[PDB]
Amino acid sequence: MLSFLWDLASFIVALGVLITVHEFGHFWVARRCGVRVERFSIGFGKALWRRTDKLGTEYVIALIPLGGYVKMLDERAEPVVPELRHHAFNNKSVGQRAAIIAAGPVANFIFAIFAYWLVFIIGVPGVRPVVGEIAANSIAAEAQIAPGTELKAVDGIETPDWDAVRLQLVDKIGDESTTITVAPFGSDQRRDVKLDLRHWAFEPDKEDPVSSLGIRPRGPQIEPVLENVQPNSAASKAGLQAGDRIVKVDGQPLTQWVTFVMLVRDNPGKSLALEIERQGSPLSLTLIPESKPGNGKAIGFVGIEPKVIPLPDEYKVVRQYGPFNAIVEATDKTWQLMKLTVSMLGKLITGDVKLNNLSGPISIAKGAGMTAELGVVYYLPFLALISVNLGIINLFPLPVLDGGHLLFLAIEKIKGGPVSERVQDFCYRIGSILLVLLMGLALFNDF
Ligand SMILES: CNC(=O)[C@H](Cc1ccccc1)NC(=O)[C@H](CC(C)C)[C@H](CSc1cccs1)C(=O)NO
Ligand SMILES: [Zn+2]
Ligand SMILES: [Zn+2]
Repeated sequence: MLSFLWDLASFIVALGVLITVHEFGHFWVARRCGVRVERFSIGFGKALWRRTDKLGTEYVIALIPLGGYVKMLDERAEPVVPELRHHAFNNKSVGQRAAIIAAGPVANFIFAIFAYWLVFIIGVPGVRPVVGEIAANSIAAEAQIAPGTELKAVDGIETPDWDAVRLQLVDKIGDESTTITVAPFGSDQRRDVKLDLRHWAFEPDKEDPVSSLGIRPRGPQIEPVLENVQPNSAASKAGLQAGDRIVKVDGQPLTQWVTFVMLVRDNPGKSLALEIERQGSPLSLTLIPESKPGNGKAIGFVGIEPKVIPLPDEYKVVRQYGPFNAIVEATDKTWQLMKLTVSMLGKLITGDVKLNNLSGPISIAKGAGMTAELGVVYYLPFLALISVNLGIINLFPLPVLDGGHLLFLAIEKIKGGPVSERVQDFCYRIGSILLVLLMGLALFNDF
């Protein structure tokens, strides 16, 4: 309960913000062009929050947060006073109406710029792309890549952190090989290696592209030391205190923490003989894991948070700039994201990216919950990414979207007159049908 509520709240706030910024771009550019905005609907369905401005503009918050619109003044929808005729949308030039229509996606892009600028002003952390472990017989193992190597670039594009590395790796789906400029950590002697991607197969929704290459990044190391023990837990009833060191679990010494994790998760109820050390004194204990609700089966909990040692700050990057520099870098980052979304849609259409791994609203909500839990410096880039996505999928040439408006408007500009009398209407309805079908298919592949 306490988790799903946070997820839904973060999802609703993210939606609200993005809808508001798109419709605000629409409304601002429209009002500046000289037309009169009537309704500023943020959401679909029955309205809940209606307010009226002095200029007659009605701001409306509805209940279905999966969209929104801006109702313009048009002679093709209501009878207009002879003086308000030039305040109508249809009585404007093709260029003005095209700008008013394109304002929305441009508003989303500008919101992404602003989010990344605010993040750069406040600063976003990051880890250097340094390999810690290499899985044998993998993509990177066969390319003469040794542990302790700092990735410098992917196909020439700079990769200062693991995030940019994954961002460039996902852009190589469908390719048979890729080129990575690497260097040992410390020495700036660059070297171009080539990863073979012919038999490469991974789901971007389920698999980390770094691990898909058999690469583990160097991160904070978990050590078999108890940081704190929650009260009224299995470890608390087992006699474990803060600062204890798990040495032996069921006869064999404890080498990794994932071993203890799997032993607690796959063995609920059954005892575990723990030989530990407390203040240099060896002790024996019997840990009986509980059985809290899990996914797929019954998982076991003990209430132990291990002690993690963060990797040295040598593998840390601070990405904060000054105001003007932050503006420049945010523009560059959002342009990169736009080009990457273009290439990703191209990959999905060309036939090498399955549509079943698409971002579904429940997955979007879980990601929003996780990000909002992580803080603001993570929630803002998430909002910027989803804003770029929304702005770029609405500029898609389809009758009901802003892009279809721009398309029919350009055809009117060339032809000298609106495309269709009612020949459009049968596409106006079919586009809404296709949008509802796409929404349903996206919701179903998420489930
Ligand atoms: C989550 N909904 C969307 O992303 C749809 C397009 C879509 C539908 C289904 C699947 C994928 C994309 N876009 C919009 O709702 C735009 C609103 C922005 C702020 C998101 C909106 C589209 S117009 C209208 C459609 C129905 C009544 S009014 C717009 O352009 N206002 O200026
Ligand atoms: Zn006037
Ligand atoms: Zn729009």
